[PDB]
Order: sequence, then structure tokens, then C-alpha cells
Amino acid sequence: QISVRGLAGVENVTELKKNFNRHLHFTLVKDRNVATPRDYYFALAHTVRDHLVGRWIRTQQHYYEKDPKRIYYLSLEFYMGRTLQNTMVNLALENACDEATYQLGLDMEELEEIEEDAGLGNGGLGRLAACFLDSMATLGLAAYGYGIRYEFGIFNQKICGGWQMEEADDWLRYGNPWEKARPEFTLPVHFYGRVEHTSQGAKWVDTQVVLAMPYDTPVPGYRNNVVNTMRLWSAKAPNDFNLGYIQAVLDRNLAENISRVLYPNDNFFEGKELRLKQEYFVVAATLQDIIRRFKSSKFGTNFDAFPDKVAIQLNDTHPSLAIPELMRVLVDLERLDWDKAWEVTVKTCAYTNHTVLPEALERWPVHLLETLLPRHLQIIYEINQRFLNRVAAAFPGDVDRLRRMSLVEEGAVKRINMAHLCIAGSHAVNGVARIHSEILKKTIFKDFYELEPHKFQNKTNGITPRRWLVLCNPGLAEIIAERIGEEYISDLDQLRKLLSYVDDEAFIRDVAKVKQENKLKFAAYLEREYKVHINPNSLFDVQVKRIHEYKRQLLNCLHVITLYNRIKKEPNKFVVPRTVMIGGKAAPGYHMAKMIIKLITAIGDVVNHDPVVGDRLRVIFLENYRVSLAEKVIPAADLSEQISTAGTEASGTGNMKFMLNGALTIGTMDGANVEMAEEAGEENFFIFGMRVEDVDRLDQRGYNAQEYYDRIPELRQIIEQLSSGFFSPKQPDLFKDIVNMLMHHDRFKVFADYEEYVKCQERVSALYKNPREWTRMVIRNIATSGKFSSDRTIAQYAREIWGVEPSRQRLPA
Amino acid sequence: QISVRGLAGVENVTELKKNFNRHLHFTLVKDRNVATPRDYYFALAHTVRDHLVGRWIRTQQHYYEKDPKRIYYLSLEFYMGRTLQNTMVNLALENACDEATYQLGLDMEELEEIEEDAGLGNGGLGRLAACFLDSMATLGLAAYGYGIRYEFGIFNQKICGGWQMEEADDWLRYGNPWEKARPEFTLPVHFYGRVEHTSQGAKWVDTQVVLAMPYDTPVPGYRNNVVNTMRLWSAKAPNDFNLGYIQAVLDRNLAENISRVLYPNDNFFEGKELRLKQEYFVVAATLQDIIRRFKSSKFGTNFDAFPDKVAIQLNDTHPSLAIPELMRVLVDLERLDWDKAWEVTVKTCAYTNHTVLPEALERWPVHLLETLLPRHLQIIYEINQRFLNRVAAAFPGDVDRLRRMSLVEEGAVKRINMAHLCIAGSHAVNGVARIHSEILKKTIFKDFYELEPHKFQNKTNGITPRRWLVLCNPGLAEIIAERIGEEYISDLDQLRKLLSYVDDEAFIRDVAKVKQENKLKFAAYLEREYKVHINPNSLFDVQVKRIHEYKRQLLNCLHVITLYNRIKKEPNKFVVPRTVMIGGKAAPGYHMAKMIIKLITAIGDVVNHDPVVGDRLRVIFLENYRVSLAEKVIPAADLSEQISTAGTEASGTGNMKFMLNGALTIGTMDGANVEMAEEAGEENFFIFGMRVEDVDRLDQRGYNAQEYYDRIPELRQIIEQLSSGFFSPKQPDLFKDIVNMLMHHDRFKVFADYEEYVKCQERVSALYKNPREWTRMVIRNIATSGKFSSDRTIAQYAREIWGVEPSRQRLPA
Ligand SMILES: O=c1[nH]c(=O)n([C@@H]2O[C@H](CO)[C@@H](O)[C@H]2O)c(=O)[nH]1
Ligand SMILES: O=c1[nH]c(=O)n([C@@H]2O[C@H](CO)[C@@H](O)[C@H]2O)c(=O)[nH]1
Repeated sequence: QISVRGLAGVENVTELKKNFNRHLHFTLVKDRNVATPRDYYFALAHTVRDHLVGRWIRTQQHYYEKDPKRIYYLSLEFYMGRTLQNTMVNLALENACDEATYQLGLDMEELEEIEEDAGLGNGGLGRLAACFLDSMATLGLAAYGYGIRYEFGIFNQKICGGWQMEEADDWLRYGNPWEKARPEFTLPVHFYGRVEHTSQGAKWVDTQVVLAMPYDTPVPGYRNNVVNTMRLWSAKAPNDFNLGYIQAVLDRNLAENISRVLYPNDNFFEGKELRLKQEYFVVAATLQDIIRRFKSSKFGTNFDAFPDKVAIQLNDTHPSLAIPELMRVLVDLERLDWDKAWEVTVKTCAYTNHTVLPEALERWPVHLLETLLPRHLQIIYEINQRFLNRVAAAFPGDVDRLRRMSLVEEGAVKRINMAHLCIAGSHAVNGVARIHSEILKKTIFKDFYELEPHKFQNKTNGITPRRWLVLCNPGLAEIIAERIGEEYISDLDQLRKLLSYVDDEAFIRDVAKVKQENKLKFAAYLEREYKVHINPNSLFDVQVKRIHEYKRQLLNCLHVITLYNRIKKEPNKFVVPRTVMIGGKAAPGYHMAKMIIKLITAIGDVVNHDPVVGDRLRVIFLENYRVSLAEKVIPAADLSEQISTAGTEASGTGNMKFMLNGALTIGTMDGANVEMAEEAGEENFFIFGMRVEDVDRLDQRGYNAQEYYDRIPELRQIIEQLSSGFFSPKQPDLFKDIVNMLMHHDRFKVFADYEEYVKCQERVSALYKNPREWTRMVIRNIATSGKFSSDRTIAQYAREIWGVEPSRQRLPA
Repeated sequence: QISVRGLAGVENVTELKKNFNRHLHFTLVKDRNVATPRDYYFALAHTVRDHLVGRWIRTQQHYYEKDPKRIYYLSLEFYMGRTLQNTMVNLALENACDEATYQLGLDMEELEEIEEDAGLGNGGLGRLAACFLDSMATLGLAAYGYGIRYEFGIFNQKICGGWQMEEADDWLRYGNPWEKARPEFTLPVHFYGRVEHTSQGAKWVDTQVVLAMPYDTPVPGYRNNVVNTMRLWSAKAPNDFNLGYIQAVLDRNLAENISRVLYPNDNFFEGKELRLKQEYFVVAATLQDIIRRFKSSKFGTNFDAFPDKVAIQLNDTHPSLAIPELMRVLVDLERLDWDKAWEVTVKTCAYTNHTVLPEALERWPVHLLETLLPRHLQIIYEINQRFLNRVAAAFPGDVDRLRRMSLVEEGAVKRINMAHLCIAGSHAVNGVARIHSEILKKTIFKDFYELEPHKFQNKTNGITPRRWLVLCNPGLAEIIAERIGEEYISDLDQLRKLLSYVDDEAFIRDVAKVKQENKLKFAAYLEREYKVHINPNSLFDVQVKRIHEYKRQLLNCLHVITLYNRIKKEPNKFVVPRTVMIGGKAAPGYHMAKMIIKLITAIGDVVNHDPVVGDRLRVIFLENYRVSLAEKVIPAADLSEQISTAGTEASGTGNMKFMLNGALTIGTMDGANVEMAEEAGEENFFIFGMRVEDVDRLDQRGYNAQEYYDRIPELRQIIEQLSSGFFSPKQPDLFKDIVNMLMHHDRFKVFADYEEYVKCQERVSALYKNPREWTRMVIRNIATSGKFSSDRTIAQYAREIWGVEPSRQRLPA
């Protein structure tokens, strides 16, 4: 049907049809008479999978022969979503499969919906890893993603009586056609035990062994015939485990619990032993695999060349144990001297920081590490001593600097600061947006920057334009390709060419047409799947992201209520109609976030059923927000809410997705919003509120929320409504915790940005009244979104950190 | 190479080779440069599997169209062994695959050894179920095996310091290419809860739900294009299970533990809750599946026709809960009246008894059933009341009969006798050999036989001649086929034609040649795999079966020591050389059985290293006895030890395997030995010892072991040797428990058969000195082994119990 979806040749369509029928028969053991739609999905997935394997085998053959420097991306999260459409896109197979399935009497889009998300992440950090894998393969890098194969990913969110309920994400129930078990590369991982000292150094003995079994998933590059590997470890008990008899077999579960479930915390540290075990498990298995691959290479014992052949990227501090584990292996097993081992480690490792929120920083109790990983604690103590000796020599007599920079934190319970470990043991430390990287050098890591300034870098985040434009918004990808060709898909900077179409009446009409179609499709999805009705002519106002106080879903709530109250006051006055959509999951133990969800639904209950409002205002909570839902809602959005308190959202990536898909942005000067506004021009963004400097000024004086309550009558009314039980008639005090937080202990200064936010929203409504000028501003956003491709991000990592050159060159097919 | 292995056509070999290469590439994601032997096994298995699916689909299509009466074989054990060679045999593919793999540069026999046994059974009962599935498919019956998919089968046995050690049989580690998950037919199973009474009868409420997910494995008939199904259930927690968050997900393990591990008890009842849950789990899921299939049929609500379309065979009492579960469904859910439901149940169910040992009988505590299955207990009480009302009417005033026949056993703890439940609720009750079925009517079920004589039948056990001749002994199958053709493989009675070859000098030579080749091959296997050396010219004296006091491995031990002591007394006297091989697993909690294993190895330690003995006597313990090992050792055997105390081994099936494979039998008149001797002629068997009647006479008088000790000097010497520490110099009292048992509390009268046993063994040695006459007797055994084909057994079940006609007719290919 459309150009960007590739060719549907007679030869290819015929071959796909017969291979589809082969899999249905031989693989699924079914025929057309008994086959369910799920069977048809699997037949298609196996058919597409077949096209991957030849390229997969020859890519890994190529790496073995050429022996390039290998990039190892270590992450506890890979938020992959669905794989079928992505694979078709990257292989130029979409139209052919569409035709083949059409001729078999099937609707391909219907089959696509059957696939489970691989929801092995929480939000931004996990999705960044997924975008990164796509870009590394597209740029021809010899890259491997290493993580854990969770049996249960992020929970499925159900809303019951307005409250969030969690259920197990049993994503492997029907099987995963994309993965290949590799039980032949199973590796032992050690826990507990004790340290023994001999003539030949230290020995870690009396350990408990858990096996790590790898599962490999292919990662196709965009039309370059490169297929890289994501290798995820699964925990397995050894066969002599605990070996009355029956109980010993049943107790195998204890070891295998390591890879059972993803910790559902977004930007929050929980110091549980099982989490620590997960972190070491991924690190220990991965490092053995890396070293094995290094020794068994065409290069040729000598670890001097280790950093020339290996780069390890730590995604946050979660895999920080890679640093002392590498030291352990090099010193204890390979018998290298400390100084040489340390040189190798530092040159190999690099660390990406994802947040400055104190509650998200990993600080492990010494007593946990003492019991679980006794040798690693000893190594960390030695790292600390040698590091602090360097600090003392650089800043003599500065005793407070010594305590501030220590990897060991003193107190009631001694803790290890994993961020400090990462900085000391890495040759590069990066933040994820310009403002964030500056904040790191000026505030939380100031001491480290003063000691080693060369270590600190910026790498602004990005998103893959394959998943986040071509896949989810084919209508927009096509109208763009009509004007400027297809090269932009792997060179997003080419979107700048669209600036010469801002006055083109044909293009203006097509851009607006694509948005309306997307909105109609999403309005239809909501009715079919959730029996909720919306007006497709209204402004689609959306905030989708994890529920967090710093992200200020509550500020959005205050605006919604302001709009409702203004309508109730002057009912016969015209207002631009809005559909306000808010979605995202709360961590199960995060009480305030659960209360915010309940608030949003409670507002909906009042607003959506008030006859005086009509279809002028609707508030909908988008249930079970996840990658597949993002692919549907983002292309449908008109307004993107990016309203974190300045200085709290390190980068954001949802913001970039909305920009690429034709939504305008209302936001604070926070994270990547700053660079987005810079790229598009401030005139083409809806920027409001305190800057970082204004927040600091308010902190020094002291934030008093009562001041705002006293001086803003519209804000006062809302607080009275919440307190009196207007939004909860049967439980009048339901939201007392929310009011109390807002009035007395609000770390994120919701009230301080309220006035500017509401006024800015008025400007948004004004522009939306003029469709032509709205669309022209939209074109100016899309056209300048090029910087935010993860291809740009990865090229910077490659050149400035990993010391490798990207390549757009095709491998032979 | 050999005729019975089928044709190796140019077309077929070419097609197999290319499909092998396809699977290696697409399925395993490998090439010839990186492939391991395990990869090659899997490529072959997938290639052979492909040939099954077409036949599998059309068989199940055929059953849906013809709607025959369906046979449901319910068992907690299916001792399947390996599947690759069996599938090739039944599909006439062995020579073609042999040729195809040879041309690819691979040895097929080497690849076959890589396959894990499906060890989902303990011994005789589980292996009988496997033979039965093979015969039902071969005889064209619409039959389904239903059981549990254990994650861990029977433990792997390691011998360490002479002691048995157990390790987990992680048979699914590398995957199972033969099974197909069918998550679409997942069914809920209920536990706990309480019974509620309404106007519309009883309701079982507040239950815990566990899901049952089926996995289907194909069961090919011998060259008839029939492929039946074995459906095994796996336990799965529902997604809202226990739904702080992390622990609730981890607690899913509790529900899923139901299908985790096979209880490793052979002929011994252990009253643990997990076992009861397993028993109900298989029954509840299976019955729902049966009823679904019955309702969704081309026949056409009315349960009057249920017994005309359904037969349920209970393999022992393990699935006895089928009786009250069927009543529950019919009465509580379908709203049939009790009397009608009961008629249907009785006409549907039939029960096979496997032993008369009191310790093996299932007697469940009422308090367990009360908590776990409250509705089932109520139904059992009602069944009991109505049954005992019938007894009272038939035998008025006989109050002791009432207590004896009750399903409820009175005492300190009330128990339900599951055997009594089975008899009351089945239209047929059978023993497994003529003597066993007679014992049932005369002793343990005498009261029931008097009430309902028509119910009691015999069905002598059998073995499949596909696995137990063609597969494991191709050399013998071939020399037989040369004379009488190939028809005997599915009509074993044709072996009688071999009686006209007993004086044929060519045949005599070939039979003896096949045995020597088998012995050389097994002697080579022992050296390669266990570094143990044996003399292939010696008599191979073997006892392989589970370790049990009733099976009297201890009597064998006494003979071995007698032979050793006689050699030591007259060293320069000629004795027929023997290799005594004993193998089998002991239940982990069975102390005495573990002591017997240690004794056997301890005798070996003395005998095998005595220079005066030389290579005249060797004692070897065969480690990890299982189906695949049986296939190797049985064709190599000269002498089969079947020496259970008369009246204790219900049938035996190992005995039949040895007879079919050219070993002579030394045994008591017990189980099927009686019918074997009857078939071959007593002159061609080595029968010794007490008959059942002699055992009873000894019991009435009182068994005094001291008498035998006092009157037999050779027996006295052995007991002194055991007591003094001759076989355990460092631990002189190691075997005190064995001696004490033998002298004071021997239920199985080892001493009473000692004299006759030793004398009979002398007669065996005498015959072995004359190779020609040994072989002639062997031919007389093989020729009369026809009755013991499981095809005969299944034909009898079909005609006399299930009311269906067997068919040797081919389905179209
Ligand atoms: O995970 C890995 N998988 C591999 O196949 N290799 C190597 O690639 C070579 C060519 O495919 C193989 O010989 C193997 O050593 C490797 O080092 N790591
Ligand atoms: O386990 C079962 N699998 C099936 O396929 N069937 C039925 O067989 C028919 C023809 O293959 C199907 O329509 C299904 O109803 C069935 O009853 N039980």
C-alpha cells in the first residue's frame, strides 16, 4: 500500500505464503479448520524469524573473522515491546507479509495485536536500552545487550474502583518465538562463602552455586543485514542442589527465584537482598562470557589489549559490581598485579547516570555485601583506600572532601555508594542531557569533577525513528518520504529539509490529515477495547509516563479542575474542547502515586458525567501504559505534557517521541526539553514556569505553599473542593494525604508553577483555534527533531567513549 | 544394513538429508562449523518429528469424523524412555535415517545416546502404561494416555563409596522436541474451600484455583499410520494469584509445585498432601477434558450414552478420585440424579490392581480429604452408605463383613480405603497375572468377589515387541525374520513357527552368535562408560529391577557369597565363570533397600579383587538402571533372576523382556513366571523354591530362620562373615541391620528358599557347559514368548472390558 513499507514482489509473496503454511502444519501442528488467531500470529512470527537466522549466523561469523572491538551494554532492564512489526520494518518485509497474509485471508494488524510485550523494564532507562540496541545494529557496531530474562516483567495494571491493581505479567505463557536457549554456554555464578588467604593470594571458598543459562534474541539493524545479539541470563539450580528428597527438589525454586521477577521501581532504590543477587548474577555471568570471548579470538593471555577489544557500558549503577568483579577475576584468577588490573578496569568501564534524585541512588548496606559477596567488599575497601589516597594528595588537609568522596558512607548503618564506585572505576561518566550533565558537575559529583574533569561528558538521549516513526506512524512517514525520500529513516537530520514546506498548502493539509486519521483510529481503539467514548475533534492533551511526584501529574490535575470550574461558572461561554488523557503505572509500594491515580479517576467520575460540560471536557485514565500502548497514543496526541519541576527529569525520552509525531509541547525548562526548544525555537514551544535557578532561589528562602493558596482564589477553590469531599462524596476525607502533602511537604513545588501553567495552557487553546498556524508550528517541530535520534546518541558514545567508528555499510545478503 | 529396519530409498534419503540441514540452520541456528553432537541429535529429532505430524493431524481428524468409543488410560506414571529410535522403528525410517546421517558424516547410534529418558515412572506399573500406549496405537484404538508432566522424573542414581546418592533428573533442561504445549486447552482445578447447600443441591465454594496446562506427545502405531496422543498436565498459577508484590509473584511456585516431581516410591504408599494434590490434579483436568470432548462430538446433553462413548481405565488406585469426581460433575454440575449418575460412573470406570502388599495400598486419612476435597469426602461417605446397604441385604446379620468391606476404615485415624472405592465404583476389576487374579478373589478382595463375582477378571501383563525386541535387539529380530518373515512383530504368536528350527544347526549357531555379539557390545559399553572390565565368555547372570525386600536381591547375594566361599575352599577346581550383575534404584527413604545396595558393592569389593578368584567370578552393581539401560543389558543376558517370594510379585514384566531376548529364567512360581513356564514347558525353565501354598503352611506354623541357620553349615558361614565384618573391615558392624532382619524379622523367608536356589543354580551351570543344549532351550523359550506381547493383553482389555474391537488396518498415508 505505502512506499516506506517496501516491495511486495510476486516471488517473495509466494515464498512467504508457503512458509506460513509450512509452520502452521509442522511447527504449530494445526490446519486452517482448527487454527485460532494466536496460531496464525505464531505461524507469521516463525516465518519472519526464518529470514533473520541467515543474517544472524553471518553477522556473528563476520565478527569472529574481523575481530572488531566489542561493545557490551549492561542493563538490568530492556523494555523491548513487541518484536514482529519491528523485524518486518528492519528487513523490508512489511508490505510483502501484508500481501501474503491478505491472500491467505488474514488481517496482519489483527495478528500483530496478539503478541505480548517483552516488558522487561520500568520506563525511560529500560526503553533507552532498547532504542540503543536498535541504533547500534543500524550503525554496524559489534554490540551485545546483556541482561536478565525475567519470567515476569512489569506488572499488568488493572483499574478497579478507580484504584490500581497489579497482576503478574506472565509474558512467556504461550512461548517466545524470538529467543533461542543456549544451554551449552551455561556458566556458574557464586554467592555467600568466605575469603581464604594463601601464599597465592585470596581464594573465595564454600560458595553456593547458581547456574546462568543464556537465551539469545536477534537484534536486526535497519536494512543493513546486520543482526546483533541480546543475551539474557536465566537462573538454574545445579543438579546436586540440596542433594528429605522431595523437599530438596522443591527447594530448587529458591535459586531460580533470582530471574523470576523485575523489580517494579522507577527512579527509587529498594535495598532488598534479592535485588542485589540479581545485580551480581547478571554481572558475574556476563563478565565470564566477555572474558571467554576475548580469549577465544583471532587476535591473541595478555590483558594489556583487553580495553582495545572490550568496552563495557554500565546503564545506571545497577551493574556497578562489574568493576570489583573484573578486579576479582583479574587479580584472584588471572594473577595480575593490582595496579595493572585497575588500569585495565578503568579503561574498559564507562558509566551512565540517569537521575539526581537522592531516593533513587543505590547505597547498599555493608552487612548485606559482607554476607553475600565477601571478596567484593574487600576489593571495594581497597579501591576506596587507594582512591582516597589520591584525593588526599590532590587536596591536602581537606578532610571533609575525604568524607564526601568516600565510597563508604558512615552512619548508623554503613553503606557503599555505588555511584562513587562507578566514577572511581570508569574512564567516562556521562549524564543524559546537557542540563543534567551540567548539574552533575556543579552539584552531586562536583568533588569528582574537580579531581578528574576529563572523565565527565554529556550524551543527550535519543529515540529510534524506526519504532517511533515508521512503525507507529506509517501515515506520517509516508507523506514525509513523498517530499524528501527515504534516507531520513537512518539519517534523521534530513527532516530539516521539511522547513521548506512550512508554507506549502498541500503539506499543511496532509500533516493535519495524518493527525486526524491517527486520532480517529485511537478514538476507535478506546471504544472497542475499553468501551470509552471521546470526541475526535477535541484537543488530545496527553501525559503518559510513570506516576511520580517529580513528574507532577498533580499539576495537570489542578489545571483540569480549573477548566471544569471555569466551565461551571460560565457554562454558555465557548471553550476549546479537550480530551485530557493521563496514563502510567505506579510502583506497588508507592502510596502517594497510587493516590494520584485514584484522584485522576475521581475527577473523571465528576467531569465526564456533568451534563453542563457536555463533550467540551473529558478526563480519561489510560490503563496499562506500556510500549505497545505508547505506539498507539503518541501518534494521536496534539499536546505533550512534560511538566517536571526544573532540575528533576534528567532527560526524558517520551518528550522526543511526541515531538517526532506531530504534537506540540507544553513543558518546563527541564531535561531534554531545553535542547528540544533550542532546536525548534522557543517561539514554537510552550515553555512555562521556574527555571533551575528559580527553584534554588525558592529553596534558599524556603518554599511556603500557603502563600500561593492565600493569593490565588482559583487555587484555593480547588483545595477546598478536594478537602470537603467534592470529588469523593462517600469518603469526604479520601484525599487528605494529597492536600496535606501539597500544603505542607511538597518537594516539587506544584503551587509555584500553577499560575504560569494555567496561563500557558490558555495560549495553547488560542493556537489550536487556528488549525493552519497550529500545523505550521507542528511542521517546525517535526523538522527540527533530528538531533533526538538515538543514531546520533550512539554515534557520540561510539566516537567519544568506546573508541569505535560507526558504519552504514551493508553486510552481504 | 538389515531387513527389519526398512528401505533406504534414494528419494527418501535425499529428502531426509535436506530437512536435517534445514533444521540445523533454521531451528537450531547453527552450521556444521559450530554444531555439537547434541545439535545434531536435535536436528535429527526435528526431522523425524516432521514425519509424525501429518499422520497425527489425520488420525485425530479421523476420530472426530468416525466418533469411535474413546479409551482413556489414567496413570500417574508413564515410563517412556527415549523416543527417537522408537519413532523411526514405527515409521519404517531407521535404515533411511541411518543412510542419510552416514552420508552427512555422522554416526546415528552416537546421536541416539544424547536423548534423555522420559523417566516419568518408577518401574513396572509406569513401564506397563508405556507398553500399553504403543499397543493401543498399533491395534488402532482411539486411546489417550493422561498423566502429569513432571519437571523432574525418577532421580538419577549415583554410587558413591558403595552408597546410593540421588540427583535431580532435570530431563527438560535442553528441551523436549516431542511435546507440543496446548495452552489453549488450559483448565481450572479446584482445591480446599467448603461445601454450601442450596435449593439446587450442593455447591463447592471458596476454592483455590490451580490451572492445568496440557502438553501433547504423539504415540505412533507400528507401521499403520495411526498416531495417538499422550496428554500430560502441567500446573500453572492463575495471574491474579495472591494478587507484598514481589513475594506474591514468588509464591506462584507453591501452586506450580504440584507437577514438579515424581514420587520415587515403588510399591509403597506415602500419605503426603502433595501426592494427594497430584492425584486429584490429574483426575480433575482429565475428566473435564473427557466431558468436553464428549459434548463436542458428531454423535449428540444425554449422559445415558456416556459409557458407550467413553471408557476410563484406572492404573492402580492412584487415579481413584475419578470415581467421586465423575459423580461430583454429574450430580452437582449436570444435575443428574444420584442413581443415574452412579450407573454411568460404574459402566465407565474399570480398575487394575498391581499388588497385594499391604504397605503399597492407598489409605488416605479422612482429615486430609476433609480439608483438601470436602465435597469428595461427602460423596465417598454416600457411596459407602449405599454400598454397605447392598452388602447388608445380600448377607443379613453378617456384621463383620460390613466392617471389612467398608470404604471407611475405623481406628485412631479414620482412613479411606481407595481399593474398596475402586471396586465399588468400577464394572471391572482385574489382576495382572493368573495367580495374582486368583489371590485377589481368594484373599484380599474375597468379600467383594462373593458380592459381585462378575466384576473380577484377569489380564496377564505383556511387553511391546517393538521396543523390547526390534529396537533393542535388531540382530535377533533379523535372524528370526530370515526364517519366518516380518509379520511376527505385530503378531508375536508367530514365533511358535521357530519350534521347527530347534534342531536346525544353522539357526542354533546364529542364535548363539547374536547373544555373543550382544555380550561383547555390553562388555564394551561397561569399559567405555564406567571403566569396569568383565569376561565376555562368562555366564551373564542378571537381576535388574527396583530394590525391594520382596524381590529378594538378598537371596542372590547369598548365592554369590556361596560361590565365592566354594572357590576359596577348592581354588583349583573348575567352575563355570559368571558375571553377576545386579541393578536397580532404592526409594530414597527405604533404609533396608539402601543397605542392600551397599552390601552388593561391598561383596564386589572383596570378590573382584581376590587374585585366587581370577576372572571366574565378578559382581557388578549396574548404576542408574532405567529404560535405556534395560535396552542394553537385557539382550546381553544369559540368566534372568526372577526370585520373588511366591505370592508377592503380582506379575513382573522384566521377566518377559528377558524371555523374548534369549535368556533362560531362574525363578519361583510367582506372578507371570507361572504362565511363562506353562508356555515354554517346565523342563525349559529353572523353577525352584516354595509355592504359594508352601509359604502359607510356613506362616501357619511360624517362620523360624534360626532353624535354617542351624542346619545349613554353608549358610551359617555367610551369616558369620557378615556379622564379623568380613565384607566391611573398617566398619565391622555395618551390616548388623541386615543380619538382624534375616535372623529375626524376615517377612520374605530368604533362608527358606536358600538350599533349593543354590542347587538350582548348579543345574544352570551344568547346562551352560553344553552350549548347543543351552541354545536349544533358549530357542524353546523365545518360540513360546508370544503370549506375553502387550498386543495380546490390550486385545483382551478391548474385548472383555472396554467393549471395542481392535483393528490392524492401515490409515491412509
Ligand atoms: O556467544 C558466542 N557465540 C559464538 O558462536 N562465539 C564464537 O563464534 C565463532 C563463529 O561463529 C564460534 O567458533 C564461537 O567460538 C562466541 O565467541 N560467543
Ligand atoms: O484435545 C482435543 N483436540 C481436538 O482437536 N479436538 C477436536 O478435534 C476436532 C478435529 O481435529 C477439532 O474440531 C476439535 O474440536 C478435541 O475434541 N480434543
